[PDB]
Amino acid sequence: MLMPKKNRIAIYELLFKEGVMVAKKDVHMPKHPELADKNVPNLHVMKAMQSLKSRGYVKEQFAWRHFYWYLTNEGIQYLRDYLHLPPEIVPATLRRSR
Amino acid sequence: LRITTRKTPCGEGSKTWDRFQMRIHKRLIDLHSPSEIVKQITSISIEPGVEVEVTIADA
Amino acid sequence: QQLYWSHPRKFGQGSRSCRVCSNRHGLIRKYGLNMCRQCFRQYAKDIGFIKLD
Amino acid sequence: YKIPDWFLNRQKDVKDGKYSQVLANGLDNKLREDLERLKKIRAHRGLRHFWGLRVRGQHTKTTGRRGR
Amino acid sequence: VEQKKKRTFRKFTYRGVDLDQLLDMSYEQLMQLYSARQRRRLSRGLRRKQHSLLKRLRKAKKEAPPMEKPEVVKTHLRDMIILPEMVGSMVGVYNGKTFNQVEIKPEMIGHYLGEFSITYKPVKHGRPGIG
Amino acid sequence: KKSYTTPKKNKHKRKKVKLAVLKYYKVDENGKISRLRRECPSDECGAGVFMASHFDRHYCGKCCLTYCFNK
Amino acid sequence: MAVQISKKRKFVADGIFKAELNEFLTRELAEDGYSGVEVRVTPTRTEIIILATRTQNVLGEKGRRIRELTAVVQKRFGFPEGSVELYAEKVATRGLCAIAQAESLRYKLLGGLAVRRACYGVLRFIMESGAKGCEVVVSGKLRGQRAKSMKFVDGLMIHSGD
RNA sequence: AGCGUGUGCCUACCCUACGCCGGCAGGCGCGGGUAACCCGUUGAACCCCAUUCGUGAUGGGGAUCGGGGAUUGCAAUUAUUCCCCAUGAACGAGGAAUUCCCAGUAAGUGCGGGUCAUAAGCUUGCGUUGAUUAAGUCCCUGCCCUUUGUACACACCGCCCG
RNA sequence: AGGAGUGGAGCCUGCGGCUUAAUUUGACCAACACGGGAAACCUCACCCGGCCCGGACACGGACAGGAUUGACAGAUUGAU
Repeated sequence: MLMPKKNRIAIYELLFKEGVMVAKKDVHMPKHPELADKNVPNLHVMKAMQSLKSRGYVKEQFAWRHFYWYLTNEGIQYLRDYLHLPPEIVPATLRRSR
Repeated sequence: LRITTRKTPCGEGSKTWDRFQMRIHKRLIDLHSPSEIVKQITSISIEPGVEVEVTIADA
Repeated sequence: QQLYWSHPRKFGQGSRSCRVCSNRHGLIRKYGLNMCRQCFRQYAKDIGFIKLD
Repeated sequence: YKIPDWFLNRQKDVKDGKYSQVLANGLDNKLREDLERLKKIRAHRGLRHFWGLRVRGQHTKTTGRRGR
Repeated sequence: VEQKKKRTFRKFTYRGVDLDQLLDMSYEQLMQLYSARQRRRLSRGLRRKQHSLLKRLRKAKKEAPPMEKPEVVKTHLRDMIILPEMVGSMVGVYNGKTFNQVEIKPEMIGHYLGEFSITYKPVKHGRPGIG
Repeated sequence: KKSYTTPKKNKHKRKKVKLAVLKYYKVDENGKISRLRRECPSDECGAGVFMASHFDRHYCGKCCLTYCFNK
Repeated sequence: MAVQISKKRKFVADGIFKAELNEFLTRELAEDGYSGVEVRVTPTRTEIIILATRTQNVLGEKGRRIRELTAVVQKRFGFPEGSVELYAEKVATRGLCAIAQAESLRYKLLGGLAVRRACYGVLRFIMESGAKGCEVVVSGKLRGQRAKSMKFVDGLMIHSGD
């Protein structure tokens, strides 16, 4: 650690549910409000997404002191097997935009 | 709203400034009638980006 | 690891930060700025202002 | 004669234990003691006094001249 | 300490009371003796881990041989009111690099530690340069 | 700005000695389990962990600011 | 859910939302022929009209990209859930859209192509589409490690007054 | 008298009426203000009216410096700021030089905003009182146009001789 | 043609020089109360001490009597 094994899940599961993450650039955040609820007292979101990004599986924008991580197809496959989920579930979104 | 600030980043050269201004406008029309037909007709028939605030009572 | 990482910042020029990247030096507060004077100029066209005088 | 304590020169001189009012030739004698005291302990004060430099927070870079 | 007539005897008792009374007083009675800036530091503060200093002073003072002063307790803290209980100890006070040691007198009470250790060379000159 | 000048000490992190593991449970006959020192009594402790046999000091390592007996 | 900020501060906070978005989008939709936005709050709903020339690449297959963008704004500015509603728009007459014309020239150049022939090609399009005149500048290096400037101008221009 | 400004903002914070206590700094109890709504009919200074001082480095000037009291802060020492008593210097219209200004203008005089946890001799705006002198010229300094001369074009800060 | 000043005096502040363990630094009509720069800490770039990794990712090694993590007290330490 680098970070606990609980706090990994709570980021990787939350990303899978919205299909997108966002956060701010700070190192004095006390519990990280604004989801992941009160169990990330440090970097952890930024630090775990960066390692994930190194191995592809996500894209990253940055604009006016705010990250924006966009999950991709390759990471959906990874996260699906990594978290032992059904062979066809995406709860992030799935409908045609009109 | 006035903002009077430097025109030069990293001040050098002849000392210059720049006046910016924003002008807001307020005006209000007082009606006395049933609150239904007001709140019906008010929120519709507005083309531009102009704000409206309805009040229950003031007088 | 450590038992400290921080010390009181509650007022002064270090407990507020401006929105360039967390830049400073260029003390700013005005009418709810939190916005850097160099970039304020670049947002003269953008909305908040149009120059008229 | 009921002139208030705050209206005096000295309130609790220091190490004498009372409110006092000091007049002409005793003033100088009292004054010279407090100088001597602050070099006795040798605080920052007495050193600045003995060197002939400003006691209070003041710049001496452009202030003074006697010299030039 | 080797002085006389600076806090007891003929000539000088510390604002009408000897050192001996001060040591038995609480801070409460002591601060009401006129020295305005002191009173802020006590009434607001009330020990923000000055604990580390004040135990070492009493401790070292105790264990040290009679008619001999202790070694030193060192500080980077240049701020703390000199007090009657502190007297007789020897304290080194950090400047920017150097721990200038000082003996504490009963005549220094009320002052800070940092007034008795300087942090610059007094100055010499010079010979004006070129430009 | 300029490059670091030589030290004459620096050492980072201790290697946290490579002790032999679990001899904390003693077996002399079965099914009996001969426990040594008491297992930790707090509600937040699970009481499956041992307390330190550290005599003249008696301390739960699961705790990290509290519960230090010494006799 | 209250109260509510001063009327002076009401306009400043709107301006900050209008501006931040307009640079957020420009760093993602650059290749899709971005050209601006036009925001509108409407009764119990937000509209964010995302103007770009080619709505095709903005939409994506099964509307994935538009879904990403709506979910972002829903978390970032802390909007009440489901209030945000995006819409797209295609502009007609693309040579009066300076912002898009400049950012198209960028990818033509960064694609690896000569400067003179590129500047001419963009020029006649913005002239053809309708325009009194037009201008292009390219300031920086080329053919060595001292900088220069290259102006390409046709038609009318103004520089002074309101 | 005027331009403004004010808590619900950044992360801990506003502007203040009124009552009470204190010489003062200040403390304390209550109430309003999202503001043509409350502070604020902004009951400001110079100015105006009546006493006192008397040509005296004077009661002009307030530098230096001792002691004491408050406020901000996690912390005030090399004095954060503010207040009270005491101390009472240079300075009595300023060389060679030099800056700026043409009508509500110069000058005198106060106020708001900016930075701000505490704090303007600064800067940016605003009111109030309000002159003398000019209605010109190329003398100096400099600039625009033509003509002329040039060994100059790194352009007279140039170039070049013994 | 004139009006009010500056240069003179005391004080504030910026700049040079000198000093210093450090006295951080840009700028020389078109620099010099200028860098919103009125610095207690913060700011902070400087100087002197102490701690931390927030060295991704890849490959190899280590490795479930185990890779590894943290800590009371005592000593040490400005320091809990």
